[PDB]
Amino acid sequence: EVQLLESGGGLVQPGGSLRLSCAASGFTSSNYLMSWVRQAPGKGLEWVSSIYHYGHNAYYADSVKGRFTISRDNSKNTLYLQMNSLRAEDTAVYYCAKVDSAYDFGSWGQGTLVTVSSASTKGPSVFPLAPSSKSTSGGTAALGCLVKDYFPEPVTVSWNSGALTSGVHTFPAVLQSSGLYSLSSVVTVPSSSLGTQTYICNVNHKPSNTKVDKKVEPKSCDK
Amino acid sequence: EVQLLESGGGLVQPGGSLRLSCAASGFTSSNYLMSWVRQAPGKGLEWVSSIYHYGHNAYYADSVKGRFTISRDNSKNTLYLQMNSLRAEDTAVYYCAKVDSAYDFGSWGQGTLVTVSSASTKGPSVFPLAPSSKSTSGGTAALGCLVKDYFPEPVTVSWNSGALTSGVHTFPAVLQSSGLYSLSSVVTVPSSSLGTQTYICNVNHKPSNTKVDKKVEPKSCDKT
Amino acid sequence: CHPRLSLHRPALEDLLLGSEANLTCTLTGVTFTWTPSSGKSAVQGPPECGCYSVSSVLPGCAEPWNHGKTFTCTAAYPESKTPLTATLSKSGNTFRPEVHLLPPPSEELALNELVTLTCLARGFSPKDVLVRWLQGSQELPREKYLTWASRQEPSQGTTTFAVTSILRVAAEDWKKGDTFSCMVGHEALPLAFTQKTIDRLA
Amino acid sequence: CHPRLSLHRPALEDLLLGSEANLTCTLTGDASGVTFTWTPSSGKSAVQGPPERGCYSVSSVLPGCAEPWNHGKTFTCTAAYPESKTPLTATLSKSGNTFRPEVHLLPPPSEELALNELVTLTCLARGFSPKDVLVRWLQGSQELPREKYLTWASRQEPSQGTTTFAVTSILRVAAEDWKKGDTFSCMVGHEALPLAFTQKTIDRLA
Amino acid sequence: SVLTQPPSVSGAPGQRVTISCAGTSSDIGGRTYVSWYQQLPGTAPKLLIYKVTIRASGVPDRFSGSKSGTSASLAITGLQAEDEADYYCASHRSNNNIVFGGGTKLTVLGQPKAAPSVTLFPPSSEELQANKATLVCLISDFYPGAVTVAWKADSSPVKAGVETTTPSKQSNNKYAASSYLSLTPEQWKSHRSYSCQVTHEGSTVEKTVAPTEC
Amino acid sequence: SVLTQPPSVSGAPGQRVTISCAGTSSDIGGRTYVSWYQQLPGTAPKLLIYKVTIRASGVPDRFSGSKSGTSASLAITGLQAEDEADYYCASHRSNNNIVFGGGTKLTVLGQPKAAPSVTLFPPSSEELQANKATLVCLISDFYPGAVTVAWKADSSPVKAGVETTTPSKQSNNKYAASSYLSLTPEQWKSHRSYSCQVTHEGSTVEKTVAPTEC
Ligand SMILES: [Mg+2]
Ligand SMILES: [Mg+2]
Ligand SMILES: [Mg+2]
Repeated sequence: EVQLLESGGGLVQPGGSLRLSCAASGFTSSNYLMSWVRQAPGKGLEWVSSIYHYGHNAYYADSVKGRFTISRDNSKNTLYLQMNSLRAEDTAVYYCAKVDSAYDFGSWGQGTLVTVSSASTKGPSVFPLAPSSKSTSGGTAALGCLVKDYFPEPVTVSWNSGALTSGVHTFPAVLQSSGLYSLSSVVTVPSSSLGTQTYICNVNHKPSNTKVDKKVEPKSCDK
Repeated sequence: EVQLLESGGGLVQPGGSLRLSCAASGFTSSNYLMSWVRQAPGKGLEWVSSIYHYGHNAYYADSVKGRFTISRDNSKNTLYLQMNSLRAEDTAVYYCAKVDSAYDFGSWGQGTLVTVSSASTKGPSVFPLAPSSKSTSGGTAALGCLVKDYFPEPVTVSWNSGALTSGVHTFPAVLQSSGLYSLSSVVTVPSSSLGTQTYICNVNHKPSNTKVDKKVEPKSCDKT
Repeated sequence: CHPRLSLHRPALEDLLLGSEANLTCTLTGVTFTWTPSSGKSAVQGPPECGCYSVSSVLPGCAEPWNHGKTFTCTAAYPESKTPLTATLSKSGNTFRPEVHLLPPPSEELALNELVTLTCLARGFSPKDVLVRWLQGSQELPREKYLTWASRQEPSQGTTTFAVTSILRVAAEDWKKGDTFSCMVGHEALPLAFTQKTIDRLA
Repeated sequence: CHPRLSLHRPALEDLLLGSEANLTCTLTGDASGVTFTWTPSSGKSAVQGPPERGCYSVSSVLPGCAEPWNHGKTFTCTAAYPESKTPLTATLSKSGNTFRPEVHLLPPPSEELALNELVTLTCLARGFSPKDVLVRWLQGSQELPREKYLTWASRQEPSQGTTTFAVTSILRVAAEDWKKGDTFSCMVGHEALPLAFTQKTIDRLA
Repeated sequence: SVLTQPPSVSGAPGQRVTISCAGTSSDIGGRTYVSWYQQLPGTAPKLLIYKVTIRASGVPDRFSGSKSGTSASLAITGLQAEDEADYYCASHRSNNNIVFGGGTKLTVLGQPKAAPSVTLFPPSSEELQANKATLVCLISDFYPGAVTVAWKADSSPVKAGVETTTPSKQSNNKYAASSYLSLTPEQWKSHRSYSCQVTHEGSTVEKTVAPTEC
Repeated sequence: SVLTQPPSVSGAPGQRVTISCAGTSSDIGGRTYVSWYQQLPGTAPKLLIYKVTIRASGVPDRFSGSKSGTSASLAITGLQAEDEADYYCASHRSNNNIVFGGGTKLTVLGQPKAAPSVTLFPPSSEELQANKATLVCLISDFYPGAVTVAWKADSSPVKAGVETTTPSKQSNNKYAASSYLSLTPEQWKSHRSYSCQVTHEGSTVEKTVAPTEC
């Protein structure tokens, strides 16, 4: 199966430079037209750069010309976008995409968020949202993780290293008056299984290189 | 040297056919653009047909399209013009020509006269025009041949098989009231040499396949 | 080395001109005999990998070749006891070449130095093909143009061949309105050659 | 016959992609009691093969030669063979006096378009000094497999001056596809190109 | 520039709806290199149609594309709530760009009212030990995507230290929103209870936490 | 069609003269394949100029060629009596035709008057033995090219049986003509003499032949 993993996203100061990487798997990125496509939060898709088959013949959007450079490294099978003289308007999720037969983006990566801002990077504080006291009935219980006071976006939350997905809901972050984001991830689980089952949230904030595992146990007043 | 010899010209009845040949030498006629160019008596040059290098890719003047065919036998190194459904206005001298670098006729043959007419082919009577008995020591004497009552044109005249040329003057043919042509060929020579030198006119009328040689002696009343 | 015998066609050059053509018989690895020879005086030469090679020609066999008559050449040589056999006749399932003379690209004309004329003969069944050029009514020498080898083209259907040829000319000559012609010689052409002529006025 | 030795350059495909390239040596013109030696790369597992055929020949390869080759360093391959006492010598480096290919993609002629069956696109790569060239084709953003087009071998051009080469390639495509406005590209790979390949893209609209 | 799409189209379930894409002679006009992408909320775009008319594998026949001169249009039949997404056309342009449209938000009408599920978490022992306190009010599975959140300390309303999100589309077409009440530990401790009240289409859901309970 | 040349051009010795050749866009216009030929009387055409400007082998630089749009010009400086000839332009047309012009007669003015050389031959014995009889009056090396021929039997004019040629251009720019008197042998024998009188620009040259004298 074709796979594209973007990395490199995070905070950069206006006028700063960033490098995005894009690792290809299950195809050879040299043998295809490869592209970067960007989407500012809330807004539309904008094609950024293409690099044609085999060679280093690149094309660029005029919004990006004389600043960005699309590279390819065949030994690693990775695509690059070198970004220079970055501005507020370059804040976006950057997708790498494999073009098929007809200038069509057949395969997309998950995307990487570049934030251009004068603000400072701040790592999140993770807190357990402990489940309710009633731990013996036919009904469910909500427990979660509070990921408090980080910048910039984004944060990813998984439960038990991705093993737990059923009843998982990671809420979109609030932007607070302080300019820092907070978010919450909640999981609905059986009440009877609260003492037995281990529930660990895996919080990743790549821009601050903060990876936290937090175990969510029932309350000290629970029996 | 490049040389081109046209043959096949002569009388042909209106509607009749006639094949002209062109013997090339000192070049390979296949390796060049080769053309037929015709000129009606008195009137201008008219390009007729071309055949491009090596192949049978031919082009024709619209005056001649459908009727004439240009061909080239490489083993004989000769060019041909097949002419069918012939008309009065096809009467002309027909030259073959080697085209050089720039659609330019660089080499021409002597031409062959095709005459399209309802009339009949008639060969000439050749008579000697004997020189004067006048002694005139140091002076010249005129003698000639009378080529009488032939059709069609042309008649050619050489003297001593082309060896004698100085003093030679072959006159354009008269067209008589009968519809037959007559011409004369005269040569100016020394008076002193008349008894000693042999003067033979060689008359060719190719249309009638008539080749006559006539010795031109002084008069029976003459003493040297 | 294995004893092997093979026949070679007559020169297309000779056949298309309509003159005498030599059919050649060689033992790549002595006296030969020919089936279709009816008083045709065969001629040998000095024998020269450089590992055991002899040749014998047979002249004046243009007429039977074009008729499609089959040629046999058997060779009695002193190394073995019995002879070898090789069969060759003029090829069937012929297709006439499709010829195209393509004008110079816009890129070269702008630079006003040499410009490139491209002759493409395409779709012809026997590989054997002659390519020749005119500028005006002048044939250009062989060494003033580049002709590629005749190569089999792709298809699921019939076997056809293509060849390309490339003539460089001064942009001056092209802009004067001089004619340029590519002439393609081939067995299946009823007029022996096909001519395509090009200039700035098309 | 007279024993001869020559080195063979690395694959243009491998060098142009920027991956590891095999440098090969062969012995033309006796049993294979043979030992090869290489100069520029010392103790780098110089691999051998079986004696392939008339008289046999032993093939020796050397991996990871890309950076020194492209740097222009000279490779020597001395080969000891039992038939003689002393060995043979063969030298090979990356070629000098390089020239970039001029690439021209020519549209299909009026003749073919009118017949409205298959039409022919002609890629001409011209004026390049090392003979070695890659030619590949796109329809749209799709690369066509080798089997769908015909490429001739690189041959020396006429010149009293500098020694250049030219190659041609021919892609036959449906009249329909050409008339819809589909793009067709030929990509030319060559050592002297600063971006490895040069691409020319033609459509009916220009 | 940008290929011109309508900012939104809407339809009833089972309806046929069309999304137009107006380009130029340098892109959609004369060529057939027009592609359509579906973008569900959160996720990356997915190719539906390429080469004007050709469905990608998995895409149902309900989806179809067409071209006429300088504009193309996506067409959806048997319209389902599942089809609610942003739709982008793209096209190859003469300048070797790939040009996207502005995008079209597709709405499916007549979806039933769904009441918000409200979960209220008090401040964790761990947060209190860091001299901080947050009440997390999580609101999910409501339609349509509009709620008002009021906070209470005992019976007294609170507006200070409230940060509420705009509702965002879930994968199941219903909406999620969170609300956070910042207190000091001392504030949290010195009140009998705090409440999060979620009002949705004139019906309120109240959750209450106290420092002296579980 | 035919390329348009002037039917006649005239010039004085030593002067410059030009012969125009008006063609079209299909032939002379936007091409350089214009050639010029010289035709002397009773001889095949000879290439003078090819490729508009290029002078054939042996052709003196007195001859020059030029082109302007859809018409070409042959130019002759230091004009001489031996330049008197018919001149044809030709061009390659787009048909793959070669198109000739109508031809131009070049006359050179102020050439001196030359009196005709006259030779009268009586009937040959051979002709009389065949029961025919022809008097042959040969007229050469005269300029300009006009003569009247009168025949006499004794003192009496004869006009019946007279066949006279129109004067024709010799290789040396002077003119030749012949006149023939058809008689019967019996007519020939039964007069004292016959005369051929050639009047040229008001000067008559009389030659006389008798059956009796030698
Ligand atoms: Mg036969
Ligand atoms: Mg209070
Ligand atoms: Mg009388």
